Amino acid sequence: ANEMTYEQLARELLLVGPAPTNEDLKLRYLDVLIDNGLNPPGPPKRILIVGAGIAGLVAGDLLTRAGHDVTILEANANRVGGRIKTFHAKKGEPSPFADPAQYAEAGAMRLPSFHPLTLALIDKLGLKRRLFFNVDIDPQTGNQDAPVPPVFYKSFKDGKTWTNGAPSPEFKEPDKRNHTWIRTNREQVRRAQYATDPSSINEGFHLTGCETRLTVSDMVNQALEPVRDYYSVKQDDGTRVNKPFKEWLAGWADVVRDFDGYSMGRFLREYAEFSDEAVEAIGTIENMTSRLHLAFFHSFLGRATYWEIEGGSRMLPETLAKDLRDQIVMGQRMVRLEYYDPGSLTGPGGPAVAIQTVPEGATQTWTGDLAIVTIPFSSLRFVKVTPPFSYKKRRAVIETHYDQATKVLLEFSRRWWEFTEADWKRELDAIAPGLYDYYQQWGEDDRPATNAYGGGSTTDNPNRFMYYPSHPVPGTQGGVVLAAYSWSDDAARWDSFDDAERYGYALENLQSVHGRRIEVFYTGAGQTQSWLRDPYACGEAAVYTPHQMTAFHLDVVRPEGPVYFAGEHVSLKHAWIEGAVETAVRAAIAVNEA
Amino acid sequence: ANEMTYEQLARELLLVGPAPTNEDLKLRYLDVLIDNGLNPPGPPKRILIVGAGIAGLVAGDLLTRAGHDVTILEANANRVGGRIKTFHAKKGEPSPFADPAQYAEAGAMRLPSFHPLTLALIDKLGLKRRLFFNVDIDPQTGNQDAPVPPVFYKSFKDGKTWTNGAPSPEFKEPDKRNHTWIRTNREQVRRAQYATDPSSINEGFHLTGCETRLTVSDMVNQALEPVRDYYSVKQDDGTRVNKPFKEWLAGWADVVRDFDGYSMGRFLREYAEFSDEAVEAIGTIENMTSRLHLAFFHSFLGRATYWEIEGGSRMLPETLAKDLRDQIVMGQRMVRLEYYDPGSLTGPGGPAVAIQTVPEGATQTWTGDLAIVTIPFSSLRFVKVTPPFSYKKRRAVIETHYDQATKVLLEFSRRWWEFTEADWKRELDAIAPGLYDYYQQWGEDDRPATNAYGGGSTTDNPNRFMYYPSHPVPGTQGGVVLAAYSWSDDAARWDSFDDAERYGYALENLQSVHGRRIEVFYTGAGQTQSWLRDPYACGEAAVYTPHQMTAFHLDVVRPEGPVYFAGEHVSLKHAWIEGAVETAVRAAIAVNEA
Amino acid sequence: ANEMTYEQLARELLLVGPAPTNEDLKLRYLDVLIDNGLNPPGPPKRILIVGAGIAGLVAGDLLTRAGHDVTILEANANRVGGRIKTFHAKKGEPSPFADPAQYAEAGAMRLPSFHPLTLALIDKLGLKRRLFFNVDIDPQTGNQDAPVPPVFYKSFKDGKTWTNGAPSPEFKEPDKRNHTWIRTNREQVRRAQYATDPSSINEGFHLTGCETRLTVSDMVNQALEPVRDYYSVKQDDGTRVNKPFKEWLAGWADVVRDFDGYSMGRFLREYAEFSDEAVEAIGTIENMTSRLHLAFFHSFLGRATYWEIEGGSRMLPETLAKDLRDQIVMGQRMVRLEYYDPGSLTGPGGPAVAIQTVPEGATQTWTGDLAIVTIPFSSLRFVKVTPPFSYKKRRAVIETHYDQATKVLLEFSRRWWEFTEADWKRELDAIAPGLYDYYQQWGEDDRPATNAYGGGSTTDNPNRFMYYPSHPVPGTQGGVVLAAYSWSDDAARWDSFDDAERYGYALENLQSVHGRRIEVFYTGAGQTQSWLRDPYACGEAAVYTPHQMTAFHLDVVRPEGPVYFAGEHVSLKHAWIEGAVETAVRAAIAVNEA
Ligand SMILES: Cc1cc2nc3c(=O)[nH]c(=O)nc-3n(C[C@H](O)[C@H](O)[C@H](O)COP(=O)(O)OP(=O)(O)OC[C@H]3O[C@@H](n4cnc5c(N)ncnc54)[C@H](O)[C@@H]3O)c2cc1C
Ligand SMILES: Cc1cc2nc3c(=O)[nH]c(=O)nc-3n(C[C@H](O)[C@H](O)[C@H](O)COP(=O)(O)OP(=O)(O)OC[C@H]3O[C@@H](n4cnc5c(N)ncnc54)[C@H](O)[C@@H]3O)c2cc1C
Ligand SMILES: Cc1cc2nc3c(=O)[nH]c(=O)nc-3n(C[C@H](O)[C@H](O)[C@H](O)COP(=O)(O)OP(=O)(O)OC[C@H]3O[C@@H](n4cnc5c(N)ncnc54)[C@H](O)[C@@H]3O)c2cc1C
Ligand SMILES: O=C(O)CCC(=O)C(=O)O
Ligand SMILES: O=C(O)CCC(=O)C(=O)O
Ligand SMILES: O=C(O)CCC(=O)C(=O)O
Ligand SMILES: [Zn+2]
Ligand SMILES: [Zn+2]
Ligand SMILES: [Zn+2]
Ligand SMILES: [Zn+2]
Ligand SMILES: [Zn+2]
Ligand SMILES: [Zn+2]
Repeated sequence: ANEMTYEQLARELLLVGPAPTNEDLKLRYLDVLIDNGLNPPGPPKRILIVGAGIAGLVAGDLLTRAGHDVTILEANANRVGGRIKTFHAKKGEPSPFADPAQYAEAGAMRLPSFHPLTLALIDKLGLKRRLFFNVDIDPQTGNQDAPVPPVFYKSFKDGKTWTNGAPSPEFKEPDKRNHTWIRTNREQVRRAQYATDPSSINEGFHLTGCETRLTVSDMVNQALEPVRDYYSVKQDDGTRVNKPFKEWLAGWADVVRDFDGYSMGRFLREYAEFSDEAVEAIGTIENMTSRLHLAFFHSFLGRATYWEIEGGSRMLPETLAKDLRDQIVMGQRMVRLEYYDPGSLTGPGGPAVAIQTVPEGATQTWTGDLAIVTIPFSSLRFVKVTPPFSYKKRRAVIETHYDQATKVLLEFSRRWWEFTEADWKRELDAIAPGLYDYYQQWGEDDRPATNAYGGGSTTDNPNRFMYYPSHPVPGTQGGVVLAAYSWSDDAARWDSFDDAERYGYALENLQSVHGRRIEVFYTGAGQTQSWLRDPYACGEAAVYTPHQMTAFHLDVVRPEGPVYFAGEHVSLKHAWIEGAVETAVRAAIAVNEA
Repeated sequence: ANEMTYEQLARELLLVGPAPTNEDLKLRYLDVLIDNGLNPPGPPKRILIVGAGIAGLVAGDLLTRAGHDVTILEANANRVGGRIKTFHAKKGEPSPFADPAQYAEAGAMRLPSFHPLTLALIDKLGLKRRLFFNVDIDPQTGNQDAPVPPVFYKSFKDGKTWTNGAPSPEFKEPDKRNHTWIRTNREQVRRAQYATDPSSINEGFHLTGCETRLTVSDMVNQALEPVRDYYSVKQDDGTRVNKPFKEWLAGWADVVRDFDGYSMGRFLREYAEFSDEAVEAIGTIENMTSRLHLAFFHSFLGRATYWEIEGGSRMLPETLAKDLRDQIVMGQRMVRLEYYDPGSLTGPGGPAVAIQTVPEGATQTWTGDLAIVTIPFSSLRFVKVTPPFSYKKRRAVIETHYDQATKVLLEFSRRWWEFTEADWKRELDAIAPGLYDYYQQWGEDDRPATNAYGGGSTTDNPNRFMYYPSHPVPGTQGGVVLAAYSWSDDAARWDSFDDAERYGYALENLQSVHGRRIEVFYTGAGQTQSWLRDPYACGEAAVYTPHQMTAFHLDVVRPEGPVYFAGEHVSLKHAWIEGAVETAVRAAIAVNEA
Repeated sequence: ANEMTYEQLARELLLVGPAPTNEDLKLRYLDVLIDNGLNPPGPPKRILIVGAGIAGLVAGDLLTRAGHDVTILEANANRVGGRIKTFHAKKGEPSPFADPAQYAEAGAMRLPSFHPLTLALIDKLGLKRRLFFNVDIDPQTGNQDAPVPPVFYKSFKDGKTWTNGAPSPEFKEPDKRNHTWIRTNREQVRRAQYATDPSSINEGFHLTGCETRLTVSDMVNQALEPVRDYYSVKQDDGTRVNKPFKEWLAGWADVVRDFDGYSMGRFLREYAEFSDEAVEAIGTIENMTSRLHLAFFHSFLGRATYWEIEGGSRMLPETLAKDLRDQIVMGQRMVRLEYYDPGSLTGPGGPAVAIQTVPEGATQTWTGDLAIVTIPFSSLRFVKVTPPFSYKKRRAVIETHYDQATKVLLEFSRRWWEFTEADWKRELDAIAPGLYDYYQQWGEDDRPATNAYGGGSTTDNPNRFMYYPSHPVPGTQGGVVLAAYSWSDDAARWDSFDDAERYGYALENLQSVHGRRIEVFYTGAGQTQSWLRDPYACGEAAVYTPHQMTAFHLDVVRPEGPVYFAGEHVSLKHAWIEGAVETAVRAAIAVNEA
């Protein structure tokens, strides 16, 4: 009965269908979203969708295009897209950065190539995608002028493959350079230096013995290898292939069983037997610190390739919205939801769903035959739901935590991160004679040139993670850095500062890593995003605690009479867009054939 | 080496001194704070204190009264006391509630009688204390007119006792009635009904088998009994006495060893082998839900007696502040801290400590010989500290989480919670003839009279916990309810609403439990406290995750050259005032005899 | 010595012969019963057979046809066939149901297609067989007009197969619909509804956690899968094939060893670790309740195909009896049995067997050379046996329990179970205008149309199991329902009621499931069978308790000097006819070649 549950969860995880068939639901979603859409088996239905983030838009588009009467209620008054949010200049208000060409991501910023549906959907919309440099690169290497590789998916069904165009064999990502920084414990090296000799940064973390000699990267990878062995095999090639479907699924089932009880921290301590100092170091270097006490699965799931969308992530939501001007109602917030499930405004023969919204944050009533709720559970918590959902669904709405996240963006007049030392001499002397020599004397609070292209630097200071844009905005001399990106307590302290203080601290921190002298190129333009203070999100992502997945995720996905659910949290890919998209499709399929 | 650490932690927990002596540090603190103060072994020193919450005030008072030159830097511009915060009318601004006599607690509200130092300190200041009714009472029982019992502490040193006055044998707390509500899963009973037959509320939680038959109270107690047996023994009397010092300390040491690896949730699931449904129920009814994933110790530690201070909790901080008008600098926020530890503004023979503050949130520099930092670690995180603290102290500042907490207070023109049904007829008909009959017809959204005195009601809805004042404010007809008190995700959603929406939702929720008809007595006055948005707190309390205590708490308490630390987080009584007070004294003792 | 016993028991279970050969005794029985009969190796013998149920008739026919002098003594005065009993109209007495064409089964009603010998024997007698709908079907699907599939058996001997005619490839059973009812805990759904969402009925059973999400069907199947794996393998096809003979037999041997110690209840609780609530639910839904405390094997053994015999089950016994008019003595009950086993009326050179009967329930003496006793052990218990049987045989007669079973049959003037709602309007308005509208208002004791064809409904009320006839009797408008079929305590209470009260309660119960309005079509004709009060049965079946099989079943089958044994109980297929038939043949083979 437990084994039965683990099997069911693994199917959820791996997108596998019921037993007499074992379908590749990745193929079904691709087909439907991309190739064919939906065909209604009978008359169009009235359908209501709450939330005009990516999940609500995707399902809205599919159900509209198949001929259904769709209404999309979005609490936000001026913005669709939810946790897809770009700071961009818009005609009629001042530009978010001094240079009005500049833009930057408030929310989602990178898309994995092991995430097909979202990449397929971007291509289908004829949006242009480029490589997101998660590690800093050599930009006089690779071939990015060649066409973007088509989406290429391989099924477990054997020989079944899905693509959306012809190969691009001459396309090639740039070499990773790893010239960016690790600054922990008042020590500082380049990622490449750490890789060749990790003791430098490890002694600062007070790792001793055989740990000192190992990178945090290798530690985490080795730790996970036995886990991986449950559903796959490292061949003599040194490569990894999934086992046969049965032993591959039972394996993932046995992963659920043996490891959902753990947090990442307890896994590293207890299973991989690492020192508290190693876990400390792993957390800081590998962005795990604040999620160590949360489910191992959250960290476990998520040289791979990442993608950004020319013009910012917003293009994906906004493009979809163009097809749905007629269906999208902005500035309406669901406060009540009533539905009729055989086994006041609803009933037999009357409408089966009734939603009531209020303006912004008047009292409209909306009715229909079926519903999709795509709003985060944080926000669902404060909606009055007339017949309660199932016990475990209600528990899921109560118990699912959302992590705080804040981003802090600083515009620079130049892309100082690229500069060689020589570049710094040129670029400072250009502002005033002697300015190089000045910053050279003055020095720092108790730095060599970064000379990096994309990627980011990692630190223990509150900024934590600093990302450089992967691609320059055509024709501009400057760029926007993600100066601070932090979670949990840090975020909350970032939030409670004044704009000036927050941008001051973010710059002091950037300066601690990069040099005082970066101050000269700051334009005084900064933007902040505080996902906790977002009324319609209250965080970045649904992050589960140990055993939560096991105890109620199968109830998260279930319909509730005529009410269906989609969104990032509905999937087992928490913190990603694919999950919201996979589940939008899934939802859309379901309400179509009801 | 592990056993050695567990022993040391248990001494920290139990306030036991080093081995060749094994002193009762509760006796030392009482003596010093209450009876004698401190005697400096040599010349007075310059001492700087950061934070004018309870810890900074207590140590400020002790060190000033012993003759030292103390300065207290408090970032807040108009308010001392920190997480001790009362909403009270103050001459010159409008009253926080329509009735200007009314007040209510934003922060700390109740003091345990198993917490001597703070109770002793309230008596020593000649502040008046009354019983805090954590469970609702029969108010025609007990004797509270008799003198307040003196603080009476018993040491483990054998026959050593501490009191601050003569006995009060005729003083007697009121009988617990338990007429207040449990409203979970759209079901509702009185605590007393649950106690006699818990199946009603338990089936709503889908507890089955032998759990259905048991109260959550009894489940938690039984669960903890074996743990308790490690350092104590349940005698045939049915009572519990601590074992002999050695087996009592080794026991607490073995508690640290065997259980710090757990969260409360994992303890209940894995150790006490409870169903996920029972843990669900336990969490909701026993206020554990949001802290299930945090350390078992946090929940484990904290028919016992509680105390409130006539005039509000603020009296304790504010009274202390009167003695320290000359030492307290308001509106100054530490941004930098520099110190000289043999083994710029500081050095040998120069001053040993230098702090720099900024106005509110100009750049003053403050120097001295020794320092106490009593600010929460959330706030310490963003202070520049010139020689870094020890590695594990820095890790503690980084890794110690603070929980979000929000309180929502609603003034009522009458104390409807007291009313019998008859009282409701009288009190509504008084507003307009027929008004009783009206609310009787109209009814509810799909309630009997509460008729309770003090205590609170517990629910699954976002309010979660609703507390009724224990004592009426003399001469007033109304009262302030704590309508909503919530943590984690709930708090963050509460926070992001508008005052009107927040007070609207809080009242709808109160009405779901108590009756629609309570609406009539609402005065439209409400106050909110959002401890996450407090720049100087960023939460209620330092709450540790599993193993954190084991890995770095011994480093939390250590001095850092001439820098000492006190405050709620410095102790192993997280979430209480005693801990901040015990550690203020401890700190004060230490800097005195340096 | 234990392993030796388990091996021997598995051979018994699987019909495998001794080691130097390992014959398929299914092939021997088919050959003998069906193709060839028996050839006596020497002169015909005098043979006496007790009991003219299926086992006594089968062996009587074989031994008569091979030329032996057979006498069959049947205690019953007017009826052969034993637990094969049909209520049918017979010229000269009133019809059992108002419509004299109607008939129904008192005893055995369905024959599995995994039971070859009995199906072969029905074909050989040129009796017509049709599908027994154990689950309700879609009757506008399948092909039953095609010839009945021939009996097709596959041996473990490899490539050895047995059939009794040419294939019928166009014959095809109807699709299962599952529109019949589950009514448990005052809740009611269609089997198909339970299958798609089992929580409805499961919450009524107070299953929680991961059980709530699973059907009782899937639970039982999964539970048994590891057991199955002992002697077979689930191939990647998702199908199941027996392992190689040696590992297949050792496997069944290891099944005997590891699981005969269990009851079904203790298996589900202890081995499959199910909640007492799940076992409750499993018992009620899957007809196991009253046999949970009996051997796991009983339940373990017994989408498969079932057969009924046109004209009722009686045809099989009665047809056989026609060939044996000369051998069958009716109305004689064995009271004494005397026999001469070298190592009064019997002795050396005298006759070797002597039986004494009494009329009905005069004192005839019957002699002969060999005997077969086919009477149930309940009845054998009260027979005086001159030289005692072996100790363990005597223990088997004492200790083998027979389960009480009662059937209650109610004739209806129409087959209301078939009806759509529309059909009900038509069929009630036909009795009197408004009658539909009447029952619609009046309603029920605190029901939708069944609209089902064959199968049955399952409930917790005393009826327990209600079966609808699979095929209409040609030319009739009505039908007989098996309204109540119950075991153990229920049966005994059914029994002690008056005909009118029993038929009243059975109808109230039917009405609780199906609708009050079914009352109109009741003809006031009902029949009861109480197998406990049957003097010649005293129950339905020999049902073993845990370990009984292990301790004495090898002694059950052994001859006792010239006395052989056959019948349902002699086999390891307790509760079936095949077992009585397999053992009749086995017996007949043995006495032939003595
Ligand atoms: C800082 C950050 C960075 C991220 N980076 C990445 C990344 O690099 N790669 C990646 O793959 N994913 C990333 N993600 C995750 C990704 O952005 C989300 O998982 C995804 O956008 C989920 O969309 P959704 O439709 O499920 O929900 P949302 O985007 O939350 O949409 C919900 C919508 O509901 C509306 N709404 C809420 N309540 C109501 C109400 N009561 N009535 C009406 N409307 C309401 C909201 O206004 C909103 O538009 C990131 C997320 C964050 C926060
Ligand atoms: C909602 C709530 C309810 C509670 N209820 C209870 C209860 O019922 N019983 C109980 O025993 N305990 C309770 N507590 C806990 C108790 O209130 C605290 O543990 C206690 O007040 C701790 O005081 P402290 O001196 O350690 O810190 P704080 O009270 O946090 O004082 C720190 C001070 O430092 C100042 N400061 C911060 N940063 C700077 C800076 N950079 N420069 C200068 N000054 C700075 C702040 O303004 C503040 O005045 C509760 C707490 C909360 C939040
Ligand atoms: C309610 C019910 C439903 C069943 N349904 C099915 C089914 O669907 N499918 C299936 O395969 N099996 C079914 N069975 C089982 C099947 O009916 C029996 O296992 C089978 O009929 C066994 O026959 P038998 O020859 O072993 O014994 P019996 O049928 O018991 O024959 C024994 C004979 O011995 C006679 N007798 C008894 N004592 C004496 C005496 N002292 N002297 C002389 N004669 C005596 C009796 O009168 C009787 O005729 C069912 C049984 C019952 C009770
Ligand atoms: O961009 C990042 O590094 C984090 C954003 C996120 O939530 C994710 O990548 O899954
Ligand atoms: O008043 C309460 O219930 C909670 C306040 C708190 O933090 C505590 O009691 O320790
Ligand atoms: O018909 C039934 O369901 C029960 C009869 C029986 O004893 C059997 O099927 O083995
Ligand atoms: Zn925009
Ligand atoms: Zn180019
Ligand atoms: Zn004040
Ligand atoms: Zn009085
Ligand atoms: Zn007959
Ligand atoms: Zn036909």
